[PDB]
Amino acid sequence: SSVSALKRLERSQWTDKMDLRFGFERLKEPGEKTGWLINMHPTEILDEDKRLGSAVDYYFIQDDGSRFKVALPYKPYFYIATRKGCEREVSSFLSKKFQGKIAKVETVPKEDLDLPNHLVGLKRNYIRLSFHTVEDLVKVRKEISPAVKKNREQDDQLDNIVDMREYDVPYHIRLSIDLKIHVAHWYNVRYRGNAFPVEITRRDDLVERPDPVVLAFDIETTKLPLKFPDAETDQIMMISYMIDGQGYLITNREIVSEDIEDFEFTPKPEYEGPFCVFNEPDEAHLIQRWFEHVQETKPTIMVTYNGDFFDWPFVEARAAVHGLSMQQEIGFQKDSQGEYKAPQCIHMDCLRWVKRDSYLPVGSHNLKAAAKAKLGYDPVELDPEDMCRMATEQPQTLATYSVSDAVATYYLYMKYVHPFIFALCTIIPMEPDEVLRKGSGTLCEALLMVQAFHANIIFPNKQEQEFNKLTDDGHVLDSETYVGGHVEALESGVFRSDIPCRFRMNPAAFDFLLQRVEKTLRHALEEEEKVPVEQVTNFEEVCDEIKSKLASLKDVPSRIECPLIYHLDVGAMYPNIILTNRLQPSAMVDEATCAACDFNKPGANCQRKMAWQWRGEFMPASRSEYHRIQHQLESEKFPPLFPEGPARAFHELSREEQAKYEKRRLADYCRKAYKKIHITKVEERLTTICQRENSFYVDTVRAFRDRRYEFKGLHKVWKKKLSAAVEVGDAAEVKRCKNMEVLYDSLQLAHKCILNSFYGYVMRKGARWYSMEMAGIVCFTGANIITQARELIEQIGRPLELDTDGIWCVLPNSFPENFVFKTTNVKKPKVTISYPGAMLNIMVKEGFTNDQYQELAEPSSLTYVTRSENSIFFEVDGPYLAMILPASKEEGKKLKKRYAVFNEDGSLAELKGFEVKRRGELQLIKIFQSSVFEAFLKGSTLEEVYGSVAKVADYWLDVLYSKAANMPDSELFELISENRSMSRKLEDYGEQKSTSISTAKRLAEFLGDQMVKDAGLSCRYIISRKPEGSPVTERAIPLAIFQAEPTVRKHFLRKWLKSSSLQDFDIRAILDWDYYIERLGSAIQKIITIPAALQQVKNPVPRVKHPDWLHKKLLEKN
DNA sequence: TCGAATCCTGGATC
DNA sequence: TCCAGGATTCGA
Ligand code: SF4
Repeated sequence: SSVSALKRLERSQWTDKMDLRFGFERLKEPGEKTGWLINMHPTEILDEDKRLGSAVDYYFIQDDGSRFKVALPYKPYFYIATRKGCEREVSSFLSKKFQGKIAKVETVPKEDLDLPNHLVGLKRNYIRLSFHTVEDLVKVRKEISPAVKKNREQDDQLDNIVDMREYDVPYHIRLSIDLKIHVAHWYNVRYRGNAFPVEITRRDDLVERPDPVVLAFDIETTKLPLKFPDAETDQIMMISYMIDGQGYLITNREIVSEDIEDFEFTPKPEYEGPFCVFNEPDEAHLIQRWFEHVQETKPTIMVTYNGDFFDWPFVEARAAVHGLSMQQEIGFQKDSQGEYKAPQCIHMDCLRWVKRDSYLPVGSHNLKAAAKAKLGYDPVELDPEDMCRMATEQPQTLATYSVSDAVATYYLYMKYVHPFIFALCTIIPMEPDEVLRKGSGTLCEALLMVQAFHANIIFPNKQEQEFNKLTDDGHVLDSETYVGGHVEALESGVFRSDIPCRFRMNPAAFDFLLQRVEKTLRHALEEEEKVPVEQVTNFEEVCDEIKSKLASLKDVPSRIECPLIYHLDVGAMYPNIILTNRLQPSAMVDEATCAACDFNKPGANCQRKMAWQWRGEFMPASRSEYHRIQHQLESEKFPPLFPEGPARAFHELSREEQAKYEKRRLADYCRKAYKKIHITKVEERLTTICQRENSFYVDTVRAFRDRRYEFKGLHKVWKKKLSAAVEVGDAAEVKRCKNMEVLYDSLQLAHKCILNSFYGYVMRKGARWYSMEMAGIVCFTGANIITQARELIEQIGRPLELDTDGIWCVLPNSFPENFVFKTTNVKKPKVTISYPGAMLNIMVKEGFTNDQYQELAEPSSLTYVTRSENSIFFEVDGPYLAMILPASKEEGKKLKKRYAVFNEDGSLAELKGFEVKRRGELQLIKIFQSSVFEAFLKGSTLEEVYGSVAKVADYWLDVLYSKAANMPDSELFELISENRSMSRKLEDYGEQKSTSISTAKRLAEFLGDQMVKDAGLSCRYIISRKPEGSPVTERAIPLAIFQAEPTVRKHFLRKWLKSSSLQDFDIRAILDWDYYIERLGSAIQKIITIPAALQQVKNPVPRVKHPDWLHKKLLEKN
């Protein structure tokens, strides 16, 4: 171990060497300094006693370019419980047993959560242990844990030690929790000298923030035609990097036909950067010149795009050929988890953020689309085939293409990413790297621990999953879940602000509105506005108008009228529900606990109970039969992980094989023994939610809720101040106000994201605070509110669409919608209020409001308040110009969200369900889809809308029948092809056949075994016809064949069809034309014809026929 | 002959 | 990280 420690000291020395190369010279001198706490790492440090001890390492940057590092020693600890009266004796045992291997032992009382008679104020002991090094702590934990395990199986001296807690918190987190240290604040640090620890203090009077230098790059390489490049055999053609707004380019003049002149490029005036070209006589000197320039630049942050698959692996695999090592020059390296990470600068990557937090629709994640959407311009693309040749004949064009991804990457990172990561990281104590890479699961627990810590609460141990949980009746379960909410389209069609439609409204329904109007408007003012009604100058006038309009509604219960459209949305419903009932993961107490809580006395108001729906899924085997098969397994013998190891009795096996062996044998038992093997069961359970557990969780959510609204307020203020800076045009003020605006914008979004995360954690597998019932109560009662709204709205008018958290609906144009009250209050003389909002925000109030909120008055008194609180509110979006909602071809099928809607300005304001296509898609259908939406804006009434549609939709179906011979021949390939690409290598597929596999086979005879010989394949193909009735999987032929030499093309065409005598050989004859007509027929069916028939319009295309079921229904009804 | 139940493999921006 | 889509098997 001493040699291992010496190796760790060598690692330390090497890291100090690199930090010196990057100017992160350690602090040595007594004094105080101020700086920005950019990054931190763990490292172990030798003390003045020459004992190696664990430490953490903090990196700072000044307001100038100077930089420094400081290190803190701090001994980790973990807790063990005890049986009664053991603590002193057990302490003497441990200190005898582990002398020199534990540093200190201590007795501390703590707030348990599960201790009976909890809230009277009792608490239990724990023992704290302290260690010099994490190695020794690990080794002692490995020794200790089995002795607890044996006791839990029962549930010398070690038999008395019962439990242990917080044994697995990452060490570099621990410090930040204990010392309140957090990143991207300003800090002030003083070093007294080695006789003292460093003293470190947070600032909060400084808000202006420094700017780190930022660099990004991209790399362009050779490849061989029709395969992926080889890390060992391909070579580099050009490399380009953008830094602080200046572009640099380098290129391989041994490959490029001519050297490149320095030039300039800008897609939009925002994106300023020009470029400059270095040039070199050989490839190796490219990489040497790169590493020299980056060493001289010594930049702190380094942004790439998808740094896993390609770039760093490539530059590494072509370092060794010339004896280079970036792991010496820059000091980057791979790590056990697979990614690249480095001692002193942090590798950062937009793609993780795009995946995790963009909310862009699926399949738009491809770089060009994401850039276009966020940055608002179209970057241009060349086919990766053509680019390799183009190098030979027009270099300037290739350089002008390749440069673009530098600019796009740099500005994407700066404008969107860089405000977000640090701002969010101001709240949550991890490193800027982990918070970007981590999922939203672990992150929220990494916050929540802070609160649990300062409340002095001992953490629970991880909720490791059980195996084959037995049911209450003794059935073997396989799974459990809460019954979800659902989404469906209630009806389908097209709707517009200006085309007549029909309604029936129940004539008695409006009565239940008109008899409550005044109260409702009172609530609408007093609940939301909080302006006293005594300020209102015209309260009666508007109510009298509304009454008259509701009377006009009652006068004609069924009507022909133009429709409105609105979207009703319960913004952030789930957090509000959690705030509304005092749900806490600790507080869903069982009933048995109320056998002991001294507060459970007659007149107790504190019990509150709610119901949720649970799903079982279980096999039919009875409890005695599982034991009967166990008594068969008791005889059996199994091979261990290596058959060279001794064969194991069932006693010796690990659980993860036992469980599968018994489960499969019980399954094969049932498969014969019972007629059906899985039972699915729904059951309704009633749970009690303890109203008086410690409040810290809800107080956390409340704090975040209110802070978000404060920051949105300040963001609005600063956006106004920015508008004033734009008017004044003073660059200094523009700089200041824009930097404030972006700061608040980022911090506001960050709080939104974390607040949405607060729901998703509590269901996650293995989470520390886990409880199925937290999903149950909140989800079910949430869906229950939607049913109330649906039941209310369907009497007034048809609901079109029913979201997870909202509704789309029509209302009749005559229905009252929006009003202005007038008042004396100079703060707000007149106020606008929307009538559906008032209706919903009163209807929810009567049922949902909570009568049972409680809160503690004085810890020593145990006097408690009673209170009521509510925070569900509906919100109204609309109107919208037009809406389209397609329907699936099948009889009565259910759906998933698919719709579109349009703004009055003609923008496609929202769409959903029209995915960007997984696995690739034909171009023709793509153009058809985007084209047809253009038609719907035109037309007078129902017939004329389709009169517009048909005179565009016909245009393609004519082209396919005609073959449009006038069209240039290459465009058909552009118009019909598929680019489906595959990842395995041919022999990985085995004895199998598929369009891809058959393509892989047929292609090879063009050029040989090379394309099978190495991994992955990419191709383009079309469907052949003449071998009719063999399925399409066999009929595909690769496009490449057309380009081949005429006699070879003849030979293979005469082979691949089994065609004996063919004389005509061109795509016009050979295409399986009408297969693509079927592709068209199966599109145009679902978007147009079915909708048109569903609302009784003539079949809008003679060429296509209704699916037979629809025809038989339509003929029966007419 | 016709309808329902069960077990299986793939998905990642490429 | 499990949902969705097709093929196989059993009942009437
Ligand atoms: S229901 Fe009442 S008595 Fe029972 S644990 Fe909760 S607060 Fe205590």
